Amino acid sequence: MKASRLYTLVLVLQPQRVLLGMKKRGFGAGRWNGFGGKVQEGETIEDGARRELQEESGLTVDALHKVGQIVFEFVGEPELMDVHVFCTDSIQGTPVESDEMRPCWFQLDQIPFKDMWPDNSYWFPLLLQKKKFHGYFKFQGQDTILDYTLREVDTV
Ligand SMILES: Nc1[nH]c(=O)nc2c1ncn2[C@H]1C[C@H](O)[C@@H](COP(=O)(O)OP(=O)(O)OP(=O)(O)O)O1
Ligand code: NA
Ligand code: NA
Repeated sequence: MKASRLYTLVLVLQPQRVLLGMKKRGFGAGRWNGFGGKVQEGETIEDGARRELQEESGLTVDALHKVGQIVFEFVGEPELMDVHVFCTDSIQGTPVESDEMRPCWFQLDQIPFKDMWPDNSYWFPLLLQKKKFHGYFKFQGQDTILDYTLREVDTV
């Protein structure tokens, strides 16, 4: 197969709203996304998710809940992105804007799907229903899905 690199993604989901971060600079600026990044050597995936949430947004949490796993493949990139998806509802601190990311709350009837990664339209709804999932999405560039699979699972 291909090799994969481990990433995290954290959705701060409360009963009526979700916190997302807008990419401010670089390629892909303007898109809203959960918080996360590459897992580092030595840490568990969950601890890496907590670390990235704090580094990116300022927020801390005692614990996260794992809700999904999604593999992303990009045309022209040999390495797969293996993204472990977590959900907070409980959080310490206020979110902080950085030079790279602007955080913003959205009501759950105003989820900004058109300005999110296209895959989020498929798996976000499961997350809102408190379901767990496994997914795979192959992209041409940033906007076009060529193939995907999505399945609800009982155990992630
Ligand atoms: N199709 C997609 N759908 C989605 O919802 N999140 C995606 C995505 N593609 C990438 N991401 C998320 C996964 C992860 O949280 C982040 C990508 O990680 P980054 O490259 O930002 O990692 P790092 O911040 O560790 O990188 P460095 O700045 O080089 O350290 O974007
Ligand atoms: Na990141
Ligand atoms: Na990182």
